[PDB]
Amino acid sequence: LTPDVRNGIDFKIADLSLADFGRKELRIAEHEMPGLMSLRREYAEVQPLKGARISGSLHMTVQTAVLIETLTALGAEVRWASCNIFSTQDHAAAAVVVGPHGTPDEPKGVPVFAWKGETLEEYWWAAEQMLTWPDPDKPANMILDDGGDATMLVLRGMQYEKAGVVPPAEEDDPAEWKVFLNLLRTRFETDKDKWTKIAESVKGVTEETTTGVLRLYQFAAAGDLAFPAINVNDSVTKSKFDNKYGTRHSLIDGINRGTDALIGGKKVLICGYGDVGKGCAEAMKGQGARVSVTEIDPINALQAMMEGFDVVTVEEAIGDADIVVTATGNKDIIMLEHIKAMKDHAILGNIGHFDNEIDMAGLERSGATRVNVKPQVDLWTFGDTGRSIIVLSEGRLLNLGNATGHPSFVMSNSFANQTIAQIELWTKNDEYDNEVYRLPKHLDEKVARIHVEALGGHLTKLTKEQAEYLGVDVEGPYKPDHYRY
Amino acid sequence: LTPDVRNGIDFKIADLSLADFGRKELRIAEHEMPGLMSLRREYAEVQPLKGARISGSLHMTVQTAVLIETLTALGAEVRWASCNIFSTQDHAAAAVVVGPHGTPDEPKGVPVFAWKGETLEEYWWAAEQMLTWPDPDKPANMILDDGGDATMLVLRGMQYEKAGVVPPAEEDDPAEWKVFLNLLRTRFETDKDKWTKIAESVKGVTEETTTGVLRLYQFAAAGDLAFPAINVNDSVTKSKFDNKYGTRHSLIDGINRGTDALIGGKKVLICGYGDVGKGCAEAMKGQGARVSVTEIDPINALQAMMEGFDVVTVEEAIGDADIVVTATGNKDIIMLEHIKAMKDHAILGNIGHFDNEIDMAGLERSGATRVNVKPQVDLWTFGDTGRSIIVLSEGRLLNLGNATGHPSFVMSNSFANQTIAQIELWTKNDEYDNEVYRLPKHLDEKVARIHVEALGGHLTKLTKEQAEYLGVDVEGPYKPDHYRY
Amino acid sequence: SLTPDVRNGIDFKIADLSLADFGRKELRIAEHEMPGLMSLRREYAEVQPLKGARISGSLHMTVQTAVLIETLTALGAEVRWASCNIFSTQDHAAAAVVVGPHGTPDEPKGVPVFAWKGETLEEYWWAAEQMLTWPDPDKPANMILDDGGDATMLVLRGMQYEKAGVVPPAEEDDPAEWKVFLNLLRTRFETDKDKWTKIAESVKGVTEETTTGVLRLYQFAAAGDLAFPAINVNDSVTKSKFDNKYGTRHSLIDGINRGTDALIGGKKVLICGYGDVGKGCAEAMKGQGARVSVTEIDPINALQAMMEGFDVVTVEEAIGDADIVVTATGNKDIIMLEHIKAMKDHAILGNIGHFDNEIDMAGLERSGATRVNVKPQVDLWTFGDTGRSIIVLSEGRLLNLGNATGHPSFVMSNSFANQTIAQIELWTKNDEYDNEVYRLPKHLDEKVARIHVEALGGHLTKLTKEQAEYLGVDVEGPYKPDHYRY
Amino acid sequence: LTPDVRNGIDFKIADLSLADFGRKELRIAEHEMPGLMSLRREYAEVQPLKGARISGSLHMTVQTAVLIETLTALGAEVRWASCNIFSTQDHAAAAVVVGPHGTPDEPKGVPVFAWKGETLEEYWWAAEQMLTWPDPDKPANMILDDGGDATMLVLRGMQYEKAGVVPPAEEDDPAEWKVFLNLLRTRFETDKDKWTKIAESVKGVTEETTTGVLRLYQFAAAGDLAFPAINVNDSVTKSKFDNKYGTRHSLIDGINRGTDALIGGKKVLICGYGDVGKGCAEAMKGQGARVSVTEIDPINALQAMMEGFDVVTVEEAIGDADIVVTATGNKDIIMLEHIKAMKDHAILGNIGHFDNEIDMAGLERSGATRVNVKPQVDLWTFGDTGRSIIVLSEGRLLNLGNATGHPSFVMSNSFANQTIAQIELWTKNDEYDNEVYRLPKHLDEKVARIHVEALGGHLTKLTKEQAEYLGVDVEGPYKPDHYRY
Ligand SMILES: NC(=O)c1ccc[n+]([C@@H]2O[C@H](COP(=O)([O-])OP(=O)(O)OC[C@H]3O[C@@H](n4cnc5c(N)ncnc54)[C@H](O)[C@@H]3O)[C@@H](O)[C@H]2O)c1
Ligand SMILES: NC(=O)c1ccc[n+]([C@@H]2O[C@H](COP(=O)([O-])OP(=O)(O)OC[C@H]3O[C@@H](n4cnc5c(N)ncnc54)[C@H](O)[C@@H]3O)[C@@H](O)[C@H]2O)c1
Repeated sequence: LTPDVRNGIDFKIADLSLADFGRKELRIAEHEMPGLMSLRREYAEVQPLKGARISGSLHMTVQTAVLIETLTALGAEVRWASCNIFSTQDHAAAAVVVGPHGTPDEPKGVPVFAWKGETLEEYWWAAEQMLTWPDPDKPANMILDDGGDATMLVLRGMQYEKAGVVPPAEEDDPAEWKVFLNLLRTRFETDKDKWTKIAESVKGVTEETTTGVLRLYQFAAAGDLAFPAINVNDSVTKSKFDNKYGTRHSLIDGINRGTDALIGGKKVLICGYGDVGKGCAEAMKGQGARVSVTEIDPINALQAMMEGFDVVTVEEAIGDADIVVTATGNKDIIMLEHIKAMKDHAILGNIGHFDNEIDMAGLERSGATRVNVKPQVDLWTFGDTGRSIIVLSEGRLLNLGNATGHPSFVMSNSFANQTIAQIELWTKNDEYDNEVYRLPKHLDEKVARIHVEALGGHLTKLTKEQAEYLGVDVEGPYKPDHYRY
Repeated sequence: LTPDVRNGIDFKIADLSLADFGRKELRIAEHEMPGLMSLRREYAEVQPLKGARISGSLHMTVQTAVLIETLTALGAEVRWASCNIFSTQDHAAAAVVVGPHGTPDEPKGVPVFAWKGETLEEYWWAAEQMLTWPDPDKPANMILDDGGDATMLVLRGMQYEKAGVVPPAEEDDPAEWKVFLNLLRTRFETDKDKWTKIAESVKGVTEETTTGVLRLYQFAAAGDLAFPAINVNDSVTKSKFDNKYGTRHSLIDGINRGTDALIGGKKVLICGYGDVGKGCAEAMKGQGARVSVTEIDPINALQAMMEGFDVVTVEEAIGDADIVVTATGNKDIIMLEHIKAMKDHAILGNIGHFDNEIDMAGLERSGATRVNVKPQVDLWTFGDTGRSIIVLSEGRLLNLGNATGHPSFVMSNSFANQTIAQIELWTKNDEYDNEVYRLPKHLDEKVARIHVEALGGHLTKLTKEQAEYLGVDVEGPYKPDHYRY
Repeated sequence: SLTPDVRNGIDFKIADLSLADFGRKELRIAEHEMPGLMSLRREYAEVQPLKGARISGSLHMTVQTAVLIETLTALGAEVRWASCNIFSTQDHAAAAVVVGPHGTPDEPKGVPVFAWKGETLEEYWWAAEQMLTWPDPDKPANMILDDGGDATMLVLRGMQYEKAGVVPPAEEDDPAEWKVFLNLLRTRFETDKDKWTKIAESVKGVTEETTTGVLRLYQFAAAGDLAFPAINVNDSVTKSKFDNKYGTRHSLIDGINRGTDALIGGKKVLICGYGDVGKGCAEAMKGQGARVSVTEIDPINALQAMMEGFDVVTVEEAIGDADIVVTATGNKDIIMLEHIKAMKDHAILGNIGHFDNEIDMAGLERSGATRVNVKPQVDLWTFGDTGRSIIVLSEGRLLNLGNATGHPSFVMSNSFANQTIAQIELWTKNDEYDNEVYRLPKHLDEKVARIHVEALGGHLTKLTKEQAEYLGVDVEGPYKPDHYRY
Repeated sequence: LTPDVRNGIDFKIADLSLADFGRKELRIAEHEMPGLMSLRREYAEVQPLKGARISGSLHMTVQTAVLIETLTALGAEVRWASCNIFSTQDHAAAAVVVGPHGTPDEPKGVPVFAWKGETLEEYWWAAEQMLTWPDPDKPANMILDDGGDATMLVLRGMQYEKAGVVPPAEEDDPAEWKVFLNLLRTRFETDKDKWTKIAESVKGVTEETTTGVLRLYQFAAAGDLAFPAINVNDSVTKSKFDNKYGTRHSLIDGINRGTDALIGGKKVLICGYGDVGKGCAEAMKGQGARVSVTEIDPINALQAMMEGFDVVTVEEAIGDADIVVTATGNKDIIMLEHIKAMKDHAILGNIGHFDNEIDMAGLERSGATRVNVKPQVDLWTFGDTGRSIIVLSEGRLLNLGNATGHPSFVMSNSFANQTIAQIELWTKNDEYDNEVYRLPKHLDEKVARIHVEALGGHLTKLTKEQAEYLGVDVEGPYKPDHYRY
């Protein structure tokens, strides 16, 4: 694996001739992304990001394209990789590399290292390409991360440099841990302070997802978070909309492309009843399913029951579930003993961030046979029972891998939050300690207001007398810091 | 255009080498179509359809492939074509020509003339193939229709022969009407009684949708119904299930693939509140759209309202609609006036059985400029306003054009009913006069019973005093003839 | 001895006539919510289509019924009225009907009414005979307006025993209402001999409002026993697809909220039956956050319950887990004593069918379980052997009208428009009807539906000349074939 | 007005003979209130509240009665008054004064000063009764508040005492403001530090509603909150269940009792989209209504739109609404002006905490005539238009004025949180300063867990390795502090 170069842009993607079809959907997506457009207009002259060099780990989709060309429209230089092996949309990747005014032959866009259907080896390769800038004296000075793989690579790789050695891996280290480490080990043979120099260059990380943000909270508590981080996941306009309303749209997209299995009349098991779970269950309900949920949190559980859902354990429900979805951000939800209890031709998929919510490592060692139906749809048969399980996306996130992820309108919230967070960490950089921060409420409202307008919502303006009575400014913020919406 | 023959089988399709992919999904499909699988088992011995030569005009999909292969398992010969130029699933076309035990080099299935993306001319050519059996002495003897296109062809065809002329088409007749006429006319040159003979030979037609059944009721009212017809659309297990629940599923699949636009938050306009309209609104609603309905029938109108929908006219509503779907079975729902009024990048599609629900002819002659984004998605632009519209499937049923149609489990009801009507008309032709029939309630109940059973429902059994209180047999039909479900 | 009251020439038996002014206020509000009936008063005001009609009505004595009663009188008809349930009467509504739009309690101008909330079985049948029995033996009732067939049954059985020349004895183990019904007939026979025979001869037609009563008319007609014409009012599309469904969706949870104040959200709800009423039931409970399961004997209804997100289960497997149990079948013997004894502590048990035989009320009353009345129509039963108590609504009689008010005015507007349309048809075109069971014609259902679309603010599209041609329909309707199921 | 006494207990209630009906519904409520019931068992022997003298201002309902008897079962002494003029359940007041073991003759319960249909004069007299403990050396040491009127009475009272003047009222002050001061000024003529000594005696207040809480925030802000407060409202188990799921149940109850107008098919207008408004909107949706929402907060607005609801202004939507419901906790939502614009027989009510969301004061001055239909249902007519409006509960909260408020199972959450806040503020009292606190997550989850098992919900237990993965204890808390559920 070696990068390609064309008119001064280095990259690796499926197919550069997909740019026209890429660019077509870019423009449509832009009508569906008023958050990002409004920010381009608000920030064109200002150039808030001049001097920013952004390293991005984020699903290389159409919506991430519009995100990228917003970031560059505010002065940033970017380099990009997907944060999932299947989530790349090749046509969006190509329009990124070509740019709005370039061609396949003479691309005038940004470096992108991503294509749909990476191996774990090429993924980690593309991840290192995105963090590695041409001139050794101006490395990445900023990170846009989703999952924390960009962040994790930087900080473990500094830890290994500062310790002196990149460690061995045993056996029951995941196949990815090997690959991950393999990358850093070889890197060390030739380069003794690569990551350390990146880590002091980087002003901040902004992190998109619940999981990445969890990893962030564990670096801060170790003492190992080297630069500030905005938790973008926990914008109100991120979680309460993307995680939930995004998934309500995209779960069922993922399952329809995978399987064309009817949803109505079916027993559907959702594991997890957070924002993602709530989105899944709502979607399944709307479609006529008989939805049951799992949960470890008594509160989240009380909500599911108040929404008409049984609250049940995997063990109790698994043998009779027609569709099983894991949505927990946790590992070990569907183990092999579960998969063997499942019914013939039941569907099994994961919509959390990682491929370990489902025992894929166990299923591959089990003596089941895999028959590939088509991209990202696999049919697994146990010979002892005769029963087959349809597995979506090798247990990686079915929505981004079997479909196209959330809709443009949803990501317009998420990526508008992401843009803002980068501006703030870049322009107001000494205003931050080495901690996880969340955006101010005024800015959450800013973003919400763009989409209410875009949708045709008519807001009531508080009178002077009304805002004295509520103790708030007419123009926001409207709620206490602990308001949960 | 001429047939391909390979191993004694004529056919014309996209690509024969897709038979294994088709086969895999067909086999998956059999696990989701207990209705068809169960009639295969019941009637394997009997071979109820021996001597049948069935010409089938029905969307060449995986679910049809399973119907087709149900009929051949019961001893019928078939010749097949799609009832729509975009509806064919080519991997399934391949699967049926190859057969369950053939390969592409040695195919062992049946004649299929169908591919996704036919032209009108090719559509009519394909259809003639399907109705024209190899042996002049052994013409088609059954028609299995969906939309009445095969029925119309035999009957206008015969009509023109008894007339000794095929009418010249008027200079402003629709493109398809000219094609249709030109096909018949070209044939009257070399074969003067082809269609009359076929019509003498055909013992029955089974009709699967509302539009087509209308046309039967029109041939009958004219005295021009030359054979018995079973109205399969209006089996309870068909209309109340396929038309409603099918659409609830396949509509948003159609939209997610064609456009990937967020439904939640959007103003959705659904023209028509028949079963298909009911299904669309249910679908949109569950997904968070703000749904308004149009209707001409105050009964269906009041139902919408009672379901939480504004009942509005296209004129008052079109300006505001983010997504516009026609679901009427009628022509001229959305004229060029209406399209020129839609907001920028609004979406327009038709899920009714033909493409005159939208004014595609007016849109094609308008002067607007077309840009194909990808198959079955076109962005139309008007110079005088600068507004562009996303048109799905060129006004053709969008669930099948832009997606896969209804799921297997749904189609199992419809096709079990079609299978049953085929058997009835074939084995008992004498019991039927030249009229349009519906199947007895007890058969509808049979099909229902199989699917409840498949999903895990537990039916209650009437005691003897109960059954006598209700005036019904414990097993027997359970509801009066006028019962509306 | 129960005897009627007479004030100002108007005989009646009701709770309290001082309730008229209240009743009247609510009736007036109710007219705003019943455009169906209101438009019918307007359209038929000078044609007086019901002059000479003497209508005996057996239908819940509610605010909505009162508006129907006065629609019929606005149109020339005379009436005598009883409720078709011992708990369904709204006493202030009863009051206002006897008083009239312009009467007072001391100077009543209304019509005869025999109904109060909390009747006994014997009072119910007495009230029923009072309603059926017009003042002049030479001017008997000539029309029946029925809900559940009790009037029609009283007459048709009443005549069939006369002829038989005697009224049977009842068995040790006959239902208590049967012994009562029989004792009424047998007692009148000792004095009168052709009372019901002459009445059944006088009646020009019956209009039946509900599913249960229509089964009974099908069962009279099949036996050669239907002796005047019938219109099945239930199977108007505007009736069944609207009242039975959307109506029950309103009034089911009303009944439960009044009866119990139990949170519906998070609870397991067993709905027996998935006809239009079961569908209304499950809809209503689903939207309140309930965990809904359904029982059914019919695979079509059952396949719909499943496609709507509901398990289809037997009472046997379901009963131990359900927090609220609602019967909605039209059938007998749905929740037996073994079933009730299996219910969890303080689960709620309700019937929303037309008769109380859906729940084993006789069985439970002879079980040995102790009864404590909580309040009007909420009773708490205790089994000594398990220590479990169950909350029984309306002593097993329809719970929406027993524990609440029934369906809203807007919903009844549709049903009552249809019945009013039927009465007029059967009265003025009596000639063309045979002694069969009839349904209204589509254009009339459409008429009803249109008033209500109009009232609600909805805009109907009008077919062009080409669309109507293309569909083979007149522009002005009817819009659908005869078998169309909506 | 002077209180009654009987067997040592002073009270002013409607009718003591209602105690039997009172007590039967109490025992049924207890089966619907596992939170309260688990706290009676947990804390029976520990007697945590001994020495607590709790002044209760909260809706005198069946549910509040099971709360009270939990408090007394835990050692507290209490005096009670309702916090709304119509919300008292006369028979719950009775069973409370009688106790489980007394008779109407010899009551063995607690002091209550509450009945349905108090005048403003009577409401305030009763609040003072409730706060004025019989021994001067043992005044109130605890307040349990809903709406902040008890808190207001105590801290304004004291403030006027420290200033030597209860300030003369202005000729057209809100009628309620005049009654407030008349009560103070009159006590002040004879008692110059009644409230000062009461404020110095109260160790803390536990506040139950969003609106009470607001006021608490405006005491702290001014430096005037002279004891610790607990925000009970903002336990997850309170706001996300009571405000939301409570209202979903009770809104429609109050409407059905008051009016028995069909909800399906009607245009409903919900002002405000917080927890209450989401509750209302949810409820009206399920019943079939064509619901529109008003809002000032774009985040809340974007939720309503994602949820199938137009966001609109009163002005735009008022002439067309069938049912208008304000859920804002703000003032001046519906003015006389909007009221005059309402359609004939439109229904109008308020479900926020005070009456002034609707311009009641201006309605009464308008020249509209009031006809009382029955308790809490009034018909108002404008002679100049001839149109009438049904106003519910004189614009006081309609669920508790026209019905019975939230059901037992919902209030089991609120009142378990309340009982816990009372234990904590009382037993661990020194650990608290004169600020507004919120209970710790682990306590919320504790309350949630009781109700989930009561409902038959089966929680999943995290493995050691699962807990370690998430960095949480197997027994919780499971979420960070900013988690919004
Ligand atoms: N695409 C699919 O997967 C699928 C499935 C089933 C049926 N269909 C096709 O769907 C169409 C509708 O079928 P259906 O079973 O719902 O029919 P339907 O007869 O049940 O309802 C169509 C409704 O549209 C209303 N309508 C007619 N003209 C109108 C106008 N100008 N404006 C607004 N409303 C109008 C009618 O009153 C009618 O109720 C038919 O062509 C049918 O063949 C498609
Ligand atoms: N309370 C009301 O306001 C109200 C309103 C309308 C009708 N009703 C009454 O409700 C009843 C139902 O009316 P409907 O129109 O829904 O009837 P329906 O005939 O449309 O449905 C009743 C259902 O009960 C099912 N059933 C029969 N026996 C069964 C059993 N043992 N277990 C489970 N299901 C069984 C049948 O399959 C049927 O579909 C009738 O008695 C009618 O008079 C009451």
